[PDB]
Amino acid sequence: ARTKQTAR
Amino acid sequence: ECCLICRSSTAGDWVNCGSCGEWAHFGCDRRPGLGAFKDYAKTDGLEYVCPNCSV
Ligand SMILES: [Zn+2]
Ligand SMILES: [Zn+2]
Repeated sequence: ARTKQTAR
Repeated sequence: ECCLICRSSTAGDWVNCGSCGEWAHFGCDRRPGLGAFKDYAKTDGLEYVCPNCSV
């Protein structure tokens, strides 16, 4: 899948 | 913008639904059998389909 990991 | 399940945009592991194109924290989807974010994040990883789009 299209994914992302965020931290803001 | 935000998680289709919890409606926040807090930090974490995110998957995009391949049906509706909305985003969700992978951790907010508690359906049995989903496995781990890893199996989605890699190339040719599984497709994520959110709870509403699934059936
Ligand atoms: Zn969420
Ligand atoms: Zn969906």
